[PDB]
Amino acid sequence: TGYDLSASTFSPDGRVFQVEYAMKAVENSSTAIGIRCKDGVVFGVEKLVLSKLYEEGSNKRLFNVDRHVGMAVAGLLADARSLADIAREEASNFRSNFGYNIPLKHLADRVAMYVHAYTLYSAVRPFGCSFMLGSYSVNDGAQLYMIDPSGVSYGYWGCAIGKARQAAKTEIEKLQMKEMTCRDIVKEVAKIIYIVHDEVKDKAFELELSWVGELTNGRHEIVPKDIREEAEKYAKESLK
Amino acid sequence: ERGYSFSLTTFSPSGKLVQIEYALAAVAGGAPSVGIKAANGVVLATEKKQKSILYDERSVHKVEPITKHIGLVYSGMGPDYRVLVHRARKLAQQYYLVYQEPIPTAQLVQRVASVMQEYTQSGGVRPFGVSLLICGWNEGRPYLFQSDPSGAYFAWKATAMGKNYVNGKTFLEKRYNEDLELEDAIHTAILTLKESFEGQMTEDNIEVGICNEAGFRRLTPTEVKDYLAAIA
Amino acid sequence: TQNPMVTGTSVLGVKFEGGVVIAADMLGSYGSLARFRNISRIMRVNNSTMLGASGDYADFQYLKQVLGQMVIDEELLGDGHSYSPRAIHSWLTRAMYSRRSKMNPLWNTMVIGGYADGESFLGYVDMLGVAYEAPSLATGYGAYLAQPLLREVLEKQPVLSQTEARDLVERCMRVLYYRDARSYNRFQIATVTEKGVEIEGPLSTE
Amino acid sequence: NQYDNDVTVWSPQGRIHQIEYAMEAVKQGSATVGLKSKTHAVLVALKRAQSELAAHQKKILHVDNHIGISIAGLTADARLLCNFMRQECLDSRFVFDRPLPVSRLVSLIGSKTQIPTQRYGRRPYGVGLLIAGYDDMGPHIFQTCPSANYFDCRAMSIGARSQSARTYLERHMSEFMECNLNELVKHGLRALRETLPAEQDLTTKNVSIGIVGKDLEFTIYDDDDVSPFLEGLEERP
Amino acid sequence: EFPMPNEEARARIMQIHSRKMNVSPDVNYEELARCTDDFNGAQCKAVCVEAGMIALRRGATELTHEDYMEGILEVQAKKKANLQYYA
Amino acid sequence: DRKIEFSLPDLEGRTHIFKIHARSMSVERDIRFELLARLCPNSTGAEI
Amino acid sequence: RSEYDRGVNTFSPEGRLFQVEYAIEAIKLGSTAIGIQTSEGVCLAVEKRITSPLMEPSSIEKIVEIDAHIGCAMSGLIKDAKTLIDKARVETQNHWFTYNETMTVESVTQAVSNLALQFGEEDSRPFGVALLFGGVDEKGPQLFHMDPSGTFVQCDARAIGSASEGAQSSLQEVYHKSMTLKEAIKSSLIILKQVMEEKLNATNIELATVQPGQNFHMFTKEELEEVIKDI
Amino acid sequence: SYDRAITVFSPDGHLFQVEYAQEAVKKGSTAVGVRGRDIVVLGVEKKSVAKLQDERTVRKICALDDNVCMAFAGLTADARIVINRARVECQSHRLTVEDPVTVEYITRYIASLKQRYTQSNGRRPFGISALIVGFDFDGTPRLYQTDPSGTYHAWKANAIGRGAKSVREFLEKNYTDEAIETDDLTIKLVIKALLEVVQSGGKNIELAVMRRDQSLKILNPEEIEKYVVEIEKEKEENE
Amino acid sequence: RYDSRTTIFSPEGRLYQVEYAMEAIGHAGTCLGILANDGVLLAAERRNIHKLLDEVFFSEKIYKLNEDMACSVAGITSDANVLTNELRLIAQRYLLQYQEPIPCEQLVTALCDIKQAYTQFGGKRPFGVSLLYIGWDKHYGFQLYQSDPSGNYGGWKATCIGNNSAAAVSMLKQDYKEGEMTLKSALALAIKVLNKTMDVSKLSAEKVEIATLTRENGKTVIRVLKQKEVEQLIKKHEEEEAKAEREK
Amino acid sequence: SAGFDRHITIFSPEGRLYQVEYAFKAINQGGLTSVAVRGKDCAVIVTQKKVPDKLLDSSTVTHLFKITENIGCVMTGMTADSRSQVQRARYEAANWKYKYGYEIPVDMLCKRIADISQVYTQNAEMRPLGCCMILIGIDEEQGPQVYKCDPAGYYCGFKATAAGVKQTESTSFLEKKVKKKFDWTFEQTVETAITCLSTVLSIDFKPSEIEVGVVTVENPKFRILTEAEIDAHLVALAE
Repeated sequence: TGYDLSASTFSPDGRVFQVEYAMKAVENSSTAIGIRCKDGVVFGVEKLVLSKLYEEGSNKRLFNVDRHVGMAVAGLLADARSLADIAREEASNFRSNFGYNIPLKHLADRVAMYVHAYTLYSAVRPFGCSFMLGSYSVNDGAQLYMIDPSGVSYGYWGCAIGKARQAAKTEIEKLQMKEMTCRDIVKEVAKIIYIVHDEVKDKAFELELSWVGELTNGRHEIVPKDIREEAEKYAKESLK
Repeated sequence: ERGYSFSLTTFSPSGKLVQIEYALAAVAGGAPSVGIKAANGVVLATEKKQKSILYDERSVHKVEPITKHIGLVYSGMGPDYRVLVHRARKLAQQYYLVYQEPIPTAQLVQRVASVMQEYTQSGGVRPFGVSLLICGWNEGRPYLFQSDPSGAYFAWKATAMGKNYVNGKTFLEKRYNEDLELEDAIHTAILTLKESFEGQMTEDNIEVGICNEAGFRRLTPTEVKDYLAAIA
Repeated sequence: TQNPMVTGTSVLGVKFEGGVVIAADMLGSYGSLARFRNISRIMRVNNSTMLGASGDYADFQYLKQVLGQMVIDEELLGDGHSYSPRAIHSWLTRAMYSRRSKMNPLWNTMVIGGYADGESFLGYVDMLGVAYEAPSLATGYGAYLAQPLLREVLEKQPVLSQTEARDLVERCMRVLYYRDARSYNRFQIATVTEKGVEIEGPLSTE
Repeated sequence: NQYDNDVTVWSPQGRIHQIEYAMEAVKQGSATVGLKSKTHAVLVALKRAQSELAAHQKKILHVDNHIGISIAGLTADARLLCNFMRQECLDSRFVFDRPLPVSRLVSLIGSKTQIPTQRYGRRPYGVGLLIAGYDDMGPHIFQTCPSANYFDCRAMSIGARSQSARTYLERHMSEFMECNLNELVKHGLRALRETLPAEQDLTTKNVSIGIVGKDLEFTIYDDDDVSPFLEGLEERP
Repeated sequence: EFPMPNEEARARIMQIHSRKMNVSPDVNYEELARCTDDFNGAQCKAVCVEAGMIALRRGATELTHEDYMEGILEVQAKKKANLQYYA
Repeated sequence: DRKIEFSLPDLEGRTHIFKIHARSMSVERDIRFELLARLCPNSTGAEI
Repeated sequence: RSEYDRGVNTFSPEGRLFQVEYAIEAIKLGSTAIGIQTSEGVCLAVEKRITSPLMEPSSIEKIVEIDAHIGCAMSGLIKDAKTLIDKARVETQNHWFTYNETMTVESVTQAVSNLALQFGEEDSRPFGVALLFGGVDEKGPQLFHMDPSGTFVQCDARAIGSASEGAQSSLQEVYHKSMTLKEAIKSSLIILKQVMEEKLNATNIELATVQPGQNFHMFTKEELEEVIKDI
Repeated sequence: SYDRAITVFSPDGHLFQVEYAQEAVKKGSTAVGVRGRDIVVLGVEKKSVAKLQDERTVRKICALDDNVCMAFAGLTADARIVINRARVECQSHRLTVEDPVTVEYITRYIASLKQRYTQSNGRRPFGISALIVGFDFDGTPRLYQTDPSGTYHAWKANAIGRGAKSVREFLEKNYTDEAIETDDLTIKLVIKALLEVVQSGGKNIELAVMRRDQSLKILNPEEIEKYVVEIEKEKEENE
Repeated sequence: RYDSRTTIFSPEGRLYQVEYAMEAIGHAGTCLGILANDGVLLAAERRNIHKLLDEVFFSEKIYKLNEDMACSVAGITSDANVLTNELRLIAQRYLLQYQEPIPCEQLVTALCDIKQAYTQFGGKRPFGVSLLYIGWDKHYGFQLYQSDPSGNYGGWKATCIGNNSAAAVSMLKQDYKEGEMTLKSALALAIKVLNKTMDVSKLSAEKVEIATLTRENGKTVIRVLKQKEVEQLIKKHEEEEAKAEREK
Repeated sequence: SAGFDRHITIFSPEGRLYQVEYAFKAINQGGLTSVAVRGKDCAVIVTQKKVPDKLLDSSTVTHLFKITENIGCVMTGMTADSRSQVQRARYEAANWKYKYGYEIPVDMLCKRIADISQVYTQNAEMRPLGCCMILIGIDEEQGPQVYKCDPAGYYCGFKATAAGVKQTESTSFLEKKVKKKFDWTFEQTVETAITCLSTVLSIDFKPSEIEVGVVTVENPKFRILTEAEIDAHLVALAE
């Protein structure tokens, strides 16, 4: 109280409270897990359909930052969409001024700097959405970076953002992402997401998958519906 | 009147710019500095103590030159002193370029005071928490001025700023004679630092600068050692 | 762009039932000298549209980066909508007309042709912004030499075939080689149909 | 509490309360139903008259030939968003000569609304827009709540007493797809009529109907024009 | 520790205290729970009772969702009017 | 259970209050109570 | 409310902007103005509310000529009313200049609302004035009402000012679609006398009419007595 | 808690800061202005300046243009700025349109400047109410009062500053067509009206008299002395 | 309260910040100026008289603005310096545009307008500097003008601002002979006033600064009295006091 | 006293800026410790490498950032602000090279960094960057140099130093060590730094928990010691 009304006021013990509040806000949303294959990066987000009137694909949380970069925002959807727009702008500017696809590391660093610049001013508030960036390139392998409201962003072999981040990590650490390919890893992602789901507190959800790697010629595209069901079939096979 | 001790752009009922007084207190709560003006030259001395033996005493110098014949010693917040010294150097060089003559101590001091006052007129800008003490030798007459965060400048003959400034001022008016010389002025300044100096005065802990007709120059540890041994 | 440095030859294109075909040389002639001879003057924008232009290749190259990012953004949204060949044409017309108004126009006479929803599109926006729809278009000299020929084939028979289109341009660029001082005997052919846009080449002549 | 003044202050629980209040701003307006069949996107709105002898307030606005909206919220923000969408549609027509996609316009609206919810200086756009349009992918019925989040809905309904319309639309979602213009309009009118209290009835002076279809440009039906659709509606039980 | 009821908690409370009353199967208790943020269990029961009483006012044999919303408005003494600027 | 808010009377409420408190007063027959109600913008029944 | 009503940028729990309603309340402190729209034309009757006999009666402006065919009635803050009226005049002149035609009353009301809408949209406070626009256009006689919130809606016979509620209630009873200008004016004067603190005469009311063919005619001193004679 | 910001509306729709600013006008020396058939008068009270200060720099009646003069109340600091801006506006209006600035136009510009200063924070309202009077109508006398709020009004005779209520009450009950039929009687009316507010001797009333197609004539103390002698004679006749 | 910022008006209609500044002007050292038939003069009190302070300018309170103007100061040091710099800039700008000296009142009005602008626009604190003006112009000759923090100036024949301004002004009113004061008599009256305006007895020459404006052969020479003549005047006043007490 | 610690530009009653001290304390939020030791011909810095998750990528967590091939930095404290300051330092070094030719000396580099921080602290616009910036780098004519320069804007020359949660203990250990004049060799410098960190943290210092960076006169290029070199140095330290 008193030191937590603005993002530019350091707490007496040395902690910017608004950033922690944004982290809590992102913690208040659904789970989104990114798992790095041996030859790609797979994104999976549990997209809760708040009402039956939605169009099975509305407000999807999987965004294509660029051709090779996939983003798996989870949290305040408006902030996530704004961040996706800024990431696309940065990717376009990097390609125009340098001529080659912006490396996932550099794009993540620039977007993280942009996010952190919004937790330093009193006239702006920290982004309430945490996002993970994924891409594949033979030149630089598959990279999966997660940037939260605080602005910190280091690479991950596999990360989960949302309500059941800890539950997702418990059953993701039990997966060998070092060697597996992006074919069975999709089924693993579907199963892990289905495990981390209340199903009594959340009425229903529409699993949406995504991947980028060698199997997709290096580009990031929505997982084909033909094989997406196979992942859904495996998840259903898993009892939870 | 606790209600008006916050903003620098509002007048207290008695008519006191509270923030300026608080900045002056912060200045007086800094490192000691004493300067004496002799008929031949000027002397500037500040106590340079680092919190541990792990600090390179030579990396940061409290006494810095503004031009070939202007000096600077401070007592208060050093980071503010760095910007103050940068502005002073820029002002001196602008005056030199416009007039092709080394900026007189009076004019450089006045412009530094104006720079200081520039920050004490709008909300959102903290007054400079350092009071500068300027040496000089222009037109063959030693000069010593002190510029404060309030923007006022004086012509101190000899004064000590920072911690234990009352004791330094009391020591002055006693060992100060208006007809001294540069060496005697240096000795008096070293003694004045001593009476407000905690611990041994090593060559690396006290930094002094003579600013006579020859110009301003920071005495190297060797000369400071010789002077302290002579006094000791 | 006030004094072109590297320029381009004519650009030819004739529309047939089922798609459109364009071709262009690969001779970047700084002044009268063949500065470069392995450049591509016809690159695709999307699966159902392709373009190629004359004039400053640097100015056109700038257009390549603009369209690529401008085109690439189209599929990033993943909404299904893609810039129709008219859509790119309309953007181009305002793109150069806006640039010309500020005395810095792109000295790059473009031609954009594509196949969309069962109809072919063949537009040409000149270095200044003029643009129209014709069954067959040739940039620069091609208007003088190849363009007159294409009316004769279209006037008597406005319907053409891919092979008839293939040699027609060849009989079009061949005459370009004979009566032109800036042509080159290495050109690409761009074919756009339902199957997509394909670029192949080069090709020579006797 | 004290985290209830600005959009740039984060509540301890993780909510920007000002966004919640902007969202609540929608319910102060009249109920509006927007729904889409295979070829048509019809949205029916209820018009409220300030006085008995005052023209009923306009609720269905015109944006472009293929993009219609229903405003359920602040008149100021509703009109501002309508003007911005009109400008975006005109720019798309001028530069591309092609109808600006409804999805892209909705995304632009969301992006523009997000900024007021992230930077101090102006309140969030307290208007809920039901965007209906026809493009290459068929009819689209979006809802753009003040929270800067838009939902692509088959048949949405915002405004005061809008829960009944939403429930009816959920019940009859199946028939919406394979329905003609008349049946779509009648289902929308039934959804609106469910929202009204027992005493009030769907009269020709307080219903506005907007339709965009395969070959039909946007049309706003007010007063007698609604009569052909209104007649034949089953009397409420 | 007893916390202020959550969304599921408020919905369950409304369901428990609306059992004895003739309630329309069209009521969306989740929407009511969303609309009653910062409501304790006693306030939720008051919302249900006020919805019932309001339904009685109109002579409606069976409660309706709008009646529940009006009861939610009445529970905190709030009054909703047709503002001349929210159209 | 029920929190009744006794807001300041509206114009109709003020007119009715004026009639209620003026029922016994020997007032003339042309007294426009509507004007007196409109001239008391925010006044309770006690002020009436 | 005390913490949420100190700026048009703050949203109340209801979602209400607790500064525009204060603007409406401010408009509630002005002199009553009445406008009746009939097939023959549009009539505007108001209350002078003269404060001193020394003040020039024409100095205080309640009905002004926004254009030759559209009249405006003011009720509320003088400064906001003057600024909005000047903006309406400028907008009408601009429309005439660019389009060589008389802007419709709906168009002029939209133009004035646009300025009444920038109540803090980053290019101050809501314009605390309500304007009753009356005139004849290609659609016939019309009357439009505006509130500080920027909401404008066509009104057949709207009353705004101190006596808005009673004047409107009586207008509902005394208004029909088939009224002529003479009867509409008589009814408006009767209503104003009913809701007027001071006895009606020629020095406390200014009556304005705008009929098709003819221009905005503001009844002069001699004219007003002729109409008040019978009422 | 609604009186600490200009752009904040009170629950009853009051812009309280402007009302407070008018209080500043309520604290100034009284100014009385009455316009005749061929004369416009601006009454003023002198404040009995200190024994050891010069009254040349305390000018309260100043002319914006060659034929328009204004007498103000309230704080002098704002009145001087308003007067300077009015002069610059009159000289700019003459420049753009050769026709001399009308009294109505100068009053409108003063009101516009005041309103612009009372429209947003960081700009304190002008606490001076100006009585602008001038024959600028080219054959018609006009008098205006610009309130600190920003609204102006045409007044046959109005009072501003301390005692404005009493002077206005006197003017209402004495300003009749027979009263101002001649310039001398108009000046006598001004003196009589200002006498009830300022009970004192000579030099306590400064009268600015402007005739048709003429210049301002700040009456010397003797002329005011002559008029007060005449008024005393009239009172003696009444008794 | 209603003193959070200058722009705020009190219910009675008083700029509380401006009044606070005009009250705070009393903390400044005493300065006064007497207008004489042949010229005008200024008197100031050096509050800081420490032995370790070197007098380098001799004009801490009295500044030269133009070749025919000078203005004493009283108030904040930074505000005083800014105001004097702006005064010099305004005077020289007027000289450049019109090629004649500013008629004194023009400079006073310009400075007062600047101060008024500061006291009006929000985010700026009122200039707590009240400075007396002296000078000669072809229009009115010798004049003395008083400037307050509120921008309200005014012609004055003899005024004192700062410490005990009320007593000095009152006893100048008591013993100022209008139109019969010569520069010598003006200096005598100024010394007499300064003697009791300050608590320090004997009116030390080093503790008082006097500057006089004279009109010599069309040059308008501004002269700051040297310590010798100040001591002579102090001794003259002492002898006059002894003569007066002789009656006792 | 406590009411002045909500804005960075407000001075405390005793002459203190509370927000700068608060940022200094926030430096410790990362829970890490970093130490720099300046040898006779080398400069070595070791910082903790905490990876409390099996799914993290240890290669992307390194806190040792290379500002330039000749100058080095180790950010301690808040991660995001530390990375922002590292990017700003890289920009400053690049601009110095572009505008003056010769590589910017480390002292100048983060003197510019500290001036940026101070300008942040003076004008209340942005929260001060809560991350201590420790710089190393061989400078011609001045041997190895390590400079720590912090949020408030203070930069000094250091023979040895440390920033983080365990700063006082590490500095006391260094003072106990720096005093027994001895051959400050590359191996000796690395061993002393690692020993100080181990004693302060009281940890066995597994090779994957530390990250070291050394700049030497013989090889004046920032080099991040790999796991093998760190393990060899640790084994030499043990025996």
